[PDB]
Amino acid sequence: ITNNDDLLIFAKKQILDVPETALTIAYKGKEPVSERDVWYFIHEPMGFETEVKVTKIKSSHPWSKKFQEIGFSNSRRDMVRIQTQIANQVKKASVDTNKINSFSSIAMNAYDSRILTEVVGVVDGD
Amino acid sequence: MSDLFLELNGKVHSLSETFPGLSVQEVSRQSPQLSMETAEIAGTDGVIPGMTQFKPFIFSAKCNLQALDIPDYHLAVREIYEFLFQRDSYYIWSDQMPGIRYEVHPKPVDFSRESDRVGLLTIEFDVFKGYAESRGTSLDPMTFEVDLWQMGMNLSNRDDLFYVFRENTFRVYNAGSDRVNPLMRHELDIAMTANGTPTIHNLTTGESFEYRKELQKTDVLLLNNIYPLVNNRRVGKDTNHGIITLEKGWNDFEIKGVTDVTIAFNFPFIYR
Repeated sequence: ITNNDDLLIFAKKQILDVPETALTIAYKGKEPVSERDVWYFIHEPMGFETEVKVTKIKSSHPWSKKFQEIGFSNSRRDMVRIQTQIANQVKKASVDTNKINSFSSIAMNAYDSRILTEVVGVVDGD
Repeated sequence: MSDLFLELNGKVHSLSETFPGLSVQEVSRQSPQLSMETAEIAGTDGVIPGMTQFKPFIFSAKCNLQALDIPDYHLAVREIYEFLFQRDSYYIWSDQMPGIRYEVHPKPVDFSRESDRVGLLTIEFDVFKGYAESRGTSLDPMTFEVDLWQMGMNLSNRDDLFYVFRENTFRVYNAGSDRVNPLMRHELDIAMTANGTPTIHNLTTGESFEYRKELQKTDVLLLNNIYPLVNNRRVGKDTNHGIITLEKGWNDFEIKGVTDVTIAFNFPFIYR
């Protein structure tokens, strides 16, 4: 990009100016929870009275008697996520260097044609 | 007089008859082991019950062995141990209630040698299904000569009970203490022959089994547990995969899409 407004919006997109929070709730009610519904969260001791949008569900079978785990505002850190990020960055770097090897070879290849042009012009000038 | 009957390899053996020196003194049955799947929320009172279940229980029989002499005593003990302990589970019932049988596995029980020729024993059979079932299925007629039915089996003394029907709407009486559900490893068979595309509806339960192909009178549709077949061929792909269940007491059944229906139910009663 060349203008300043696009750079400004890009820079605004490039940083996070709020604490990164992730909420997890153990729910044991009768009403089922879907992947789209937005609930109302009220929890006085933790100072919560808001609307929460579901982003992660770990449900059990209806006959399993177990609780449900529901997430909001992205997920906890975890290591396997970090390893996946590192692996995909490694793959991107590998494809980048594979492409740039061919690009450098072409730069060498593109040199010989211009060398020939210089030689032909030198002969013509003589 | 008390006695214990064991069904093993398709043969019924009386414990007293098999071993003349062994006589059953008394029988007893542990109460059903009810267990509610409790869920606790910290800060609140009590628990939130889930679905009530029944754990396996114990059927006990106090008996004694009276032998002629010491070698006879040892031989009888060894033979009793050989007879009682088998590789797989078998069936047992008692003279006191000869209409109800239990599928059981034996438990380790040691002879208590009181004298040189007499030994007390208290055999314990673990019943793992958590329930007792009738000796005969629903297909067996409710007649005196069948010698299968007894009092206390929840048989309705107000109307006839038959399990073969010729019409498209009827009632079927499940006399057991549990809702018959093949998903709970219950035994339940339906054999229906008719003409057309069938659809069975259990109105009281609200269930419906649907078959999406034409049927002729010569072809029998057999639903055993959770397998529907025609002429012993799996056709689960051509159904709605629904399964019917029998609630306690009367169930109203309606059959749609076929004529000259002949439907028979074959299931045992679940007691506790």
